[PDB]
Formats: sequence, structure tokens, C-alpha cells
Amino acid sequence: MAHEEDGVCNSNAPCYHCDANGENCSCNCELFDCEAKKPDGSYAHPCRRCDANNICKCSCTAIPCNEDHPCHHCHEEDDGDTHCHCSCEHSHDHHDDDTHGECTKKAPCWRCEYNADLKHDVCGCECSKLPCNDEHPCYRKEGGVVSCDCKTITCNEDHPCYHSYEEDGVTKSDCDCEHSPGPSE
Repeated sequence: MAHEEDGVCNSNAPCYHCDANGENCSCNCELFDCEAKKPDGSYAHPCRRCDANNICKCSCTAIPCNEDHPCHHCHEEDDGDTHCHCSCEHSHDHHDDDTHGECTKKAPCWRCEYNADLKHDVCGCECSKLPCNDEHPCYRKEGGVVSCDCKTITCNEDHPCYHSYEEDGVTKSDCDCEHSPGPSE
């Protein structure tokens, strides 16, 4: 979509949103945005899944990892470094139910983080302003809040428990209304 906001994105024509960056700077669109921008005051070279900084009124934003940066945002293929890969192989095996950005249990927020050769999809932090995506406090290499989409959400029964394991961003089948709700945290 398009909406008047800071920086150069989805201003009034070039409708281009940014995964976590967009939802963190301007939530009013959904597309692949990424480009350097810094005159001599701020920095804006984020990406739908990288480690950069946006230009927010004398306030630079913190994105995920562009190649090898310890961040909890729009992952990029194998977001993270060596250690990260070792923590994902052991963390995913014990929390396979975290194959996406979801969270609704007595625990913190989780997101799809892993590196392997197979057919999969982007993590939750790499999702757009979906109709079922908010943002809860994730627990990784640093306490913080990240976008939370619908997928491995907990079960609404005798207790909150992730449904299963899968990496797929929540999608609707109406597109006949303003699908742009608000988070809780």
C-alpha cells in the first residue's frame, strides 16, 4: 500500500513496505523494500531481512541481520553466524513447534530460525502487515519485541500449546476490508 511517512518508502507512489523495518517505522503496506539512504544526519539502509538502520527523527531503527548479525527480525535465509546455526539446530529440534513467528503460551515470543537445505518459507519476522500479525516479546540473544503472525500459534483448549510445526505466513481470503489490525504489546 501507500502512506505518507518518514524516509523514502510508500510515500505517495512508490508503495514499498519493509518487513519488520516497515512495521516498525511505518505500518501501512506490504512489499520488498531495501536501499541505502543517509545524507549526513541519519541512516536508512534496512531490508526485508537484514541488519541496517532506518531514519526515524534522529532515531535509527535496529533491523535483523543482513548476513551475519545477532538480531531478532526479518531473517535472511540463515540469519545469524556459526554459533547461531548451532543454537538453531539444537533449538529447532527441541522447539520444532517454532517453525515460524508465533507465540501465545506462558512463554516468550518465538520465530522461525534455522539453516538447512530443504523446501521451506520465510520466518514470522519476515512477514508483512498480515491480518493476523501483531508483535510479542521474543526470547533470543536479547529480550525484545518482534512481529507475531498466525501459524504455530497455541491451542485454545485446556491450556495454551502450539498447534504444530510449519513455516507459513498467515493469509486471508476476503481482501474486501481494511486488514490492518493492531498489536497488544
